[PDB]
Amino acid sequence: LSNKLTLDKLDVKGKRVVMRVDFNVPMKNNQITNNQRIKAAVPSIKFCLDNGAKSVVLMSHLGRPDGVPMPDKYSLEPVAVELKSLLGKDVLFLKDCVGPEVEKACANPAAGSVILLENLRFHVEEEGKGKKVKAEPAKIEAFRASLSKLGDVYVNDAFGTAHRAHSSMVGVNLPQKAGGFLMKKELNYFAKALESPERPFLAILGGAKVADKIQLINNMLDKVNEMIIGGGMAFTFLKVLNNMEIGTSLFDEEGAKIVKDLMSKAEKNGVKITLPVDFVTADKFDENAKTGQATVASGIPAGWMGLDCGPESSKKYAEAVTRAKQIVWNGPVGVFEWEAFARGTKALMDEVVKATSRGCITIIGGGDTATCCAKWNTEDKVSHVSTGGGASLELLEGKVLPGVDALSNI
Ligand SMILES: Nc1ncnc2c1ncn2[C@H]1O[C@@H](COP(=O)(O)OP(=O)(O)O)[C@H](O)[C@@H]1O
Ligand code: ALF
Ligand SMILES: [Cl-]
Ligand SMILES: [Mg+2]
Repeated sequence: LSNKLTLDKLDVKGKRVVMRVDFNVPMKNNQITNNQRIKAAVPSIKFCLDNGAKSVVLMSHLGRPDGVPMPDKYSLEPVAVELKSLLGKDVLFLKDCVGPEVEKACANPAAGSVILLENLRFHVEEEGKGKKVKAEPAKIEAFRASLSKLGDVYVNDAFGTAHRAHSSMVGVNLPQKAGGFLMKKELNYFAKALESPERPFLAILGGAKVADKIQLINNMLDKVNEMIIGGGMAFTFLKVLNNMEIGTSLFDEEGAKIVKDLMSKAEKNGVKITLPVDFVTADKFDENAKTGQATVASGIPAGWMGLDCGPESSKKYAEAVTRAKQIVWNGPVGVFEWEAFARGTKALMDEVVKATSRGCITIIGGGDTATCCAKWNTEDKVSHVSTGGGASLELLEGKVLPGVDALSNI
């Protein structure tokens, strides 16, 4: 960011600031379970308001609505309520992000107005592909032109979304496009932590986003010495390598095609892969599912999903943590939100905290994965908790993030 415009250098007095933030907070029963991401944007929002901004217009995605409006399930209205108490100022929530009324509402606001727009991904044009459909070029441009109308200057503080070349992150057309203080803070910490990692350097890759994150491993394999592939990531690997019965467990069809290549590469680079060997199983995807056990040998019965690892998996995971002097962890190794399926991420968290206390550099990142830290009160018991998960895995790969690359130059 050493040659991008940042917010400390952007005169905002009398200007309308349009700001990309990652307010993609975890939700349950329609309430926010962790305001980490909203809090982390506050310093940039306060700075703008403290420095004479006419308005701050805030925009984000929440979830993966895939280009269909879904106020029911993926509305940002709750974030607007939480943002009020953290700023101690009112937030005008708007029920759309583009179009004549959003434009009217943001055209010339009272001085100091903060406005939050609705979920960008209710419009196919943010990503723009969705549902199955490709966005139309003319309409992407139109959607991008609408968003650009809402401020005089642009700030991108959406670190957690920086890996995404979506319309709101890279397509806003204003003379001045500044990185915010959170983007700044996360990029510096990682440029430090990734410069000369302590070794063995372990990556711990779990979660639910298999299609996307399975595609990151190839470049990661050039950087790390060990890799835990757990959570929802494990089942593509285990079907291919062990012909394991997997049931309704998460599976990536594309990912499975390259699994043999990534294992060949892991070997060629001396990167030790630790995959799970037992499981807690579910009869459906529900907190109060009937539950069971399987090993890789037994397989998982048709009709059932693996939603946590078992105790023998926890033991292997612990051994990898014990050998590490640096850890980057994105993705829980089970569905930690539900207690029937939380023991394995809780045990792995326990290892990671014990590892930190004897000098291991521990870095946990992501919306859901940082919520592990909140839930077990380990936020100050590891080295760094980042608002980015995927964004951080893409910095580990050695990429310039598209949301950083689209910023103005000095
Ligand atoms: N089979 C499964 N299905 C759903 N979630 C699973 C899972 N296995 C583990 N998880 C856990 O993964 C969590 C999603 O994590 P992600 O968004 O991929 O990574 P990030 O938020 O960047 O750190 C989800 O909440 C569940 O607890
Ligand atoms: F859900 Al992520 F980084 F993939 F927070
Ligand atoms: Cl995905
Ligand atoms: Mg997540």
